[PDB]
Amino acid sequence: AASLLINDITPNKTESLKILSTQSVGARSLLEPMQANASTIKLNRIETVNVLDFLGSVYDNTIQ
Amino acid sequence: AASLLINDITPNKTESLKILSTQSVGARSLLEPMQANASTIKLNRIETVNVLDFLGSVYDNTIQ
Amino acid sequence: ARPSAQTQMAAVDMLQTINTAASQTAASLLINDITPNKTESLKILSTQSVGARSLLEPMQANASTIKLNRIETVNVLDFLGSVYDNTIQVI
Amino acid sequence: ARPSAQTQMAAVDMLQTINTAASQTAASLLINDITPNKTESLKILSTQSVGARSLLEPMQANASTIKLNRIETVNVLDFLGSVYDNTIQVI
Amino acid sequence: ARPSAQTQMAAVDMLQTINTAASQTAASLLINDITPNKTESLKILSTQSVGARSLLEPMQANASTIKLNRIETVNVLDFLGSVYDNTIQVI
Amino acid sequence: ARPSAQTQMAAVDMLQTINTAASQTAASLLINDITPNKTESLKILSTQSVGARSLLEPMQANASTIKLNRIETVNVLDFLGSVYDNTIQVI
Amino acid sequence: SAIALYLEINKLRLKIDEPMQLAIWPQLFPLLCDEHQSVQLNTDVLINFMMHVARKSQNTILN
Amino acid sequence: SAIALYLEINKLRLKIDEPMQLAIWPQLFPLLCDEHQSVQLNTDVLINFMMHVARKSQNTILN
Amino acid sequence: AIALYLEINKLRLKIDEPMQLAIWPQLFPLLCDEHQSVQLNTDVLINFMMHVARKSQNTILNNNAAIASQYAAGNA
Amino acid sequence: AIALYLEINKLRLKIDEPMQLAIWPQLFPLLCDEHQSVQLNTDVLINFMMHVARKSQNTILNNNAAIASQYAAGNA
Amino acid sequence: AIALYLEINKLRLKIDEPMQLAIWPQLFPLLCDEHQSVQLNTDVLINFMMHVARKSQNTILNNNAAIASQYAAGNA
Amino acid sequence: AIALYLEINKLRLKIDEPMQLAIWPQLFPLLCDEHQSVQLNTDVLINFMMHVARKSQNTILNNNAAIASQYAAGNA
Amino acid sequence: SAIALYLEINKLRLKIDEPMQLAIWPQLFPLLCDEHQSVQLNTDVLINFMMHVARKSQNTILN
Amino acid sequence: WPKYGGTDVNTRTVHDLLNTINTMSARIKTLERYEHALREIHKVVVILKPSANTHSFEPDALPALIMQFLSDF
Amino acid sequence: WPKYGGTDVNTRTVHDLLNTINTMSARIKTLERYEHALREIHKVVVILKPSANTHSFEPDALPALIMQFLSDF
Amino acid sequence: WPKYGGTDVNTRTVHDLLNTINTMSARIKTLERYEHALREIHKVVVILKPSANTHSFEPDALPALIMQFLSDF
Amino acid sequence: WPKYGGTDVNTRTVHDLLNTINTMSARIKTLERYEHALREIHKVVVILKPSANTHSFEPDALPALIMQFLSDF
Amino acid sequence: WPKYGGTDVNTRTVHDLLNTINTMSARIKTLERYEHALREIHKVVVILKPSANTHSFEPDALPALIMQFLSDF
Amino acid sequence: WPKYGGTDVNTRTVHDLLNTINTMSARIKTLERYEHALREIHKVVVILKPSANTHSFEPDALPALIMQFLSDF
Repeated sequence: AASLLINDITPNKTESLKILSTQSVGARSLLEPMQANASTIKLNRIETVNVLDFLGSVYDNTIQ
Repeated sequence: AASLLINDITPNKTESLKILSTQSVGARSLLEPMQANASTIKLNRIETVNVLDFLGSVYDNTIQ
Repeated sequence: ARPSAQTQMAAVDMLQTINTAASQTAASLLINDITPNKTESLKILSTQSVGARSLLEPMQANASTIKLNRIETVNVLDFLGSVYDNTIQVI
Repeated sequence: ARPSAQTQMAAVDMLQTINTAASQTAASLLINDITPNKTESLKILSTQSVGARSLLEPMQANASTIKLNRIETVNVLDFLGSVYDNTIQVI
Repeated sequence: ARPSAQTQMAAVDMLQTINTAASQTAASLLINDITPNKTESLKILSTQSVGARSLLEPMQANASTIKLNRIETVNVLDFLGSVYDNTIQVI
Repeated sequence: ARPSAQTQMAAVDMLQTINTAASQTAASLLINDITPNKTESLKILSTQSVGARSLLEPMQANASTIKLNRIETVNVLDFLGSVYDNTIQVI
Repeated sequence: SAIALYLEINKLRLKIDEPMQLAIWPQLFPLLCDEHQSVQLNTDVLINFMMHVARKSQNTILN
Repeated sequence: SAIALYLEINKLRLKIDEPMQLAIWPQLFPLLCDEHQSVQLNTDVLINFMMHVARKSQNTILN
Repeated sequence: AIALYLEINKLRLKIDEPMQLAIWPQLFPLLCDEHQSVQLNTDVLINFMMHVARKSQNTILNNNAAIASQYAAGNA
Repeated sequence: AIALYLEINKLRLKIDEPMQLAIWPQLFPLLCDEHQSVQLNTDVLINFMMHVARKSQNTILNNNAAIASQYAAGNA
Repeated sequence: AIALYLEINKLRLKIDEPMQLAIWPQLFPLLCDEHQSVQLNTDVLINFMMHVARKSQNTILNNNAAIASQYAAGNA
Repeated sequence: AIALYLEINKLRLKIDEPMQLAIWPQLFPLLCDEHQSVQLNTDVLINFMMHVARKSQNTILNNNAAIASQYAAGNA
Repeated sequence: SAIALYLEINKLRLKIDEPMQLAIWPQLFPLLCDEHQSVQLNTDVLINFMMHVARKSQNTILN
Repeated sequence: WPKYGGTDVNTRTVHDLLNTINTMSARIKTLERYEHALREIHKVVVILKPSANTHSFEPDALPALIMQFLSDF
Repeated sequence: WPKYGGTDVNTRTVHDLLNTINTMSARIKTLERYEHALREIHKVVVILKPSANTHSFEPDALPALIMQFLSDF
Repeated sequence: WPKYGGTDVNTRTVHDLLNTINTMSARIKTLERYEHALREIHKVVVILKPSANTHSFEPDALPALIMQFLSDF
Repeated sequence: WPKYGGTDVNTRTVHDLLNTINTMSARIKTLERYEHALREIHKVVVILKPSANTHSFEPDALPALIMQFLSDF
Repeated sequence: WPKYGGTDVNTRTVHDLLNTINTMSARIKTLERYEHALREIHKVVVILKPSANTHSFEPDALPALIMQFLSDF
Repeated sequence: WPKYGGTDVNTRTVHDLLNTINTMSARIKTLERYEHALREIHKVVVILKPSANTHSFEPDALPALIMQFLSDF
């Protein structure tokens, strides 16, 4: 399997299921806005850095 | 077998069965809070050091 | 089987000659520009790069600060990239 | 089959030359900075590292103590890591 | 087939040189500390070991006795272990 | 095929040197202790053996007789056993 | 650290979008400009970018 | 000894969580900061971390 | 803004891999449309130019030295 | 806080494996959000810098000596 | 108390296999929780330090002598 | 009492196989619980120490002589 | 002799419990501290320790 | 390979650079020896006619200074 | 990394070696004049008074040759 | 292997370092011998003309001092 | 650990050997001037009075050669 | 094997240490012979000029003392 | 235990041998000055009065050579 494969198959519009399952091992505040069904996400520099690092790592390999 | 395999298969919510069985050979005060069904555990520096060492050793091998 | 001493010293003579030739690069031209602002070197280099011109105009004016926009900044950065790559041919 | 004496002493001459070259590292620059606070070496190194700048500003002020936050401390630690790795190129 | 006399005496010269180098170990630093209390050597070593600091503070005070607890005693014992292993690098 | 005379005399020189080195054993230290009671040698050896301490205390007192119990006698006997085995390292 | 954000953008760029044609890169740029601020982005845009990374990774997985 | 706690954290890190993305590492950090204190953590969090070590060990066992 | 970012990256790879020069965060504002222009200190720009120039000249001379050494080696 | 911890670990591996320098527990407070800043004595920071610098220079010179010795050896 | 015991054992193996130095029973009380601290004579601690130091330096010099002898031997 | 007996046996094997020194029957009383302590003459204990010491030093020097002779022999 | 008790503890340690995680080692420690005393221990604890040695020996026997 | 500028970083590159440095260091030692010899020659010239030769040491004039000393006598 | 005989080689190693080469080259260029002047002085001695060590170049003997040569006239 | 800085720690590394130390120690002994010889030469010069040569020992001037002694007589 | 002929080698061994090499290198650099001055003095003796031990460099004989040489004049 | 510090204790180790001790003991005997010879030379110098040479024996000055004795006559 | 030719070897044996080596090394270092001074005196005799045993180093003959040499002048 693969983290981004899980992301793809997740049927939820927000995909908060996969976001939760992967936040337990990756630093993503994403979980809260997306589970809250927010329309927008306030992203600062630090959180943006974590988003970029997360996306790169899941692009390569973060299988749990 | 393996200590962490026993940890996994233990059906108890607190897993105090395995915690007891392994505390006889590992320094874990954990046993008392978890058997007491406490909601939280007060961990100081020293006990935290023992927790970390215990988790590492059980990760590798502490079969009894 | 190391090269002889004479071979190495011949290489050294070649090196000294070639470095004397290298003294005419754009990077050198900038380095030895004694003017407080790099006016002379940028006048020479303005015939080779747009960024040189963009830097040149205000530095002749002796401005304490220089306002650059996106396009001018891109040109200046490309100018410095060329200075590094040694693609500017000072004539 | 040990190397001859002349080979070893040639290596020694090479070593002395290369160490004379090594005298220009950032670590050396810090070491020979006779100023009570490392102001001169940090001025030179502020062009190469952010942590050098963060240390530099208060040390010029001759502050008895320096307040650092998480970001400044990370930058200073990276500065010292670079000093160890010899990745700073003092020009 | 014993080594020649010259080989053995060359080894002896090496030994004398290397022991002159070894004169700078932490154990040596402690040995040649002429101060009645090992204040100077412990000041030098306090930059390398916590136990050195714990010993240092009271010995500067010229205390006839030193109270140690479990943690301080562990640190002092580790300090002496390092002195034996020669893991402290006196700079 | 006996060893040559020079080989035997070289061995003799080695023997004299090594015995000069051996002059520093604990057994020697006891032997050359001219004090009527072995006070100096036992002071030196008290840093290496408990039995040395147990003997030391009363002998400094210049007691005509020394009372030993089971534990002290065991320690003294072990001290003498170490003196024989040459396991005490006098520093 | 604006420098860190820039370098992480480049790192992700090298694997997701070499030419940086996605709008999210301009949307994120302001964070490199001024201090003590944030950028409010649509959850649609961010989740679409995440699926874009997912598709790029899937293409890599197939290869 | 705060130094000892830090070194043990690194030791466990090398085997459980190289990048230190688990929240438990921030939760434990305060012990390295001030003396004569403790950190009150949820039994849910601690037992979840223990099962996380268990799962990592199980993956190692399989390998 | 993309062109500016990528050109910064190029000059970064050539001059400053860790991006420690002060010029980089001073140029960053141009990535935001609102910041149409940035006022930079002339001395800072001159110092950045000199950093680039001196590094470049040192690299050129060192490449010449490498070529000379390889010529002495023969097998080149 | 994770970045600070890991960077401390990196500089630890480079400079002080047993973490015996006084600076380490003085920097530890920054791992707690509440401790936004730490007041450090200028002399302590200078001494830490000098420790790093002297150790680094000694390592550089010793690497040069090793290279020279291996060159004398020939088979390198 | 376990850490203290084991560290004593380590320094024992390094310095005094039979544990004949006076310091050992003077440090033993710290193994009991009730004995939170022990008053030790400064001279005793200094003498223990000097024992460790002199033994260590002698071992270092003797290892150097062994290396020199083996170098003379050649087949090392 | 067993420990005392066995330690006497050990020192016996090392120093006096036939147990002819006067010290042995003077130490024997300690094997009986009732005889908690024994008053020994200081001179006797000193003489026993000197016997052990002189025998030990002679053995050490003779072992050195044997090693030297074997070195002269070569085939060792 | 406190030294003898310590050395015997280490000897048994090397074969029963390398890391000394059994409570009996702290329970026995006081004997190394003060003279002319004893430690009162539960027969449950002592017989459990004896069976622990028995189990360790049984594992050795199997091996 | 890793690279510095335009040069690949590997064993052979370092070996070649070290050979060049070896020969060049030997050359520098020989030339420093020559400078020392010229300094000694200058001191000889000075003690022969110190009334005029105590101005300043100058390698490029010392041969001419010796020739002049011959010219006077 | 690549290694030289077991010592790690990185880009900074090659960079330092090349800087060493260039600096030494400048030093050597400066120093050549000393060889030229020393050999000129040697030839002065050889030509004006042919004898003994004048039949072999030796920078360590030439100062004493100057002493002899110039003191004789 | 274990490592120090950039150098692998093993038998061969130690052997090479020991070879370098051996040659260098021999060189140091020879040079110390030369220093001792210069000190003896200085004492000879001193006993010949102690009225002026009892100032201070200086290796780099002793050759010139000998040449001067010749110049006087 | 690795071993050298049966003696344990660790990182501190290599570190100490390298420090020894660098310190000895500095000492040797300092000491070379002594060789240069000694050879200059030897050549003074050889040139001004050719005889006997002037036909072979010998640092232990040169002080007595100075004694003879300078006492004769 | 048994070990002392970092050295394995076995037949070969002892043999090597004994070879080193053998050569070194021979060297010590030769050097002690040299010291005895210097003492005899000093006594000769003393009986030649006892009015001044009965101060104290000093190996490092005896060569200079002999050279001085020559200087006087 | 290991054995050397049939004699038991333990850690104390090796320790004693290594202490012997170090002590002898210090003694030898001290004693080298005696060789240097003796050879200087020998060369004084050889140079100032070439004859007979001056053509071969012999520490047991040199004191009598001093007797002859210094009594003749």
